[PDB]
Amino acid sequence: NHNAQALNTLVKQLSSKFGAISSVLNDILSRLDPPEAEVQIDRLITGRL
Amino acid sequence: QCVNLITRTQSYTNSFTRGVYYPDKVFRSSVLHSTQDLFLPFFSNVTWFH
Amino acid sequence: LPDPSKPSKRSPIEDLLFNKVTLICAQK
Amino acid sequence: VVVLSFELLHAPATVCGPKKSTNLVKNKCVNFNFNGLTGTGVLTESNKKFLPFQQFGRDIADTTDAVRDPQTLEILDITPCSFGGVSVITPGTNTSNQV
Amino acid sequence: ADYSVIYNFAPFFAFKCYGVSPTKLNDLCFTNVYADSFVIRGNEVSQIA
Ligand SMILES: *[C@@H]1O[C@H](CO)[C@@H](O)[C@H](O)[C@H]1NC(C)=O
Repeated sequence: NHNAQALNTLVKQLSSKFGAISSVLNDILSRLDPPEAEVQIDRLITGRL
Repeated sequence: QCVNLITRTQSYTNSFTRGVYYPDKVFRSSVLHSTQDLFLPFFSNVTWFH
Repeated sequence: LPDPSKPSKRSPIEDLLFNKVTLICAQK
Repeated sequence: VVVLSFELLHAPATVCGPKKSTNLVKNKCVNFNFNGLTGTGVLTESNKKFLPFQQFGRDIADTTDAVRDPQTLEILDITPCSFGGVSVITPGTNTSNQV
Repeated sequence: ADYSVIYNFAPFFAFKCYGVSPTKLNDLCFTNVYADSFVIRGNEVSQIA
């Protein structure tokens, strides 16, 4: 149960916005300009790290 | 042609667990999903009109 | 002792222990 | 002053850009764009009973698993293309170079 | 939605966009779209934010 629950929590952490505008990277890439897309991906990267 | 022709009586009843709808238009299967929306509370203080 | 009848060659107590202990694609 | 208040989601929507449409494919790892949602995967047939009002499907992990095409009302399953780790089994380089 | 006609009559003083990159406005699908209109003072355009 501990192993399964830890894996489930790690998977569920992918759905968090982490202060960005969208929790999915593709929409951020296809919706914004690189100078601000870099900031959004920075927030997502630090959260997932 | 406005005429008053209806007389109404009120009773109060318990709603049990009725009044649940699909919150959105996304297909889900074999899950437990938590939503915050406008729902009729369980066992409500409901009004029967006759 | 091991049970030759079972294909897994496990003792009855071992079989009981195996049976008594028990989404994957999403993680994968 | 004139302000425009578009609202964006993972939704089929009604207002769309002037881009042209293209025929679909099956059983092949392709990258697709459906009404603004971009994803790479394999498109397969569906046995899921999609409700008429429903458009997409999500799994336990809240990921897009099935989608209804806007131009033709059909349900298609998204399955990400095959991937996995690679390991190299080798003896000592002193002994040989085969792997 | 084609925003080229928007750039047809284009003596804009300010065309800043917040959540979407203006150059990619033709690459997305939109819903619940509203267009508002009013008139203010020249120095108050910064206040619309
Ligand atoms: C139902 O509602 C009425 C009016 O709000 C209240 O007087 C009555 O006591 C309620 N019934 C119960 C069982 O609480």
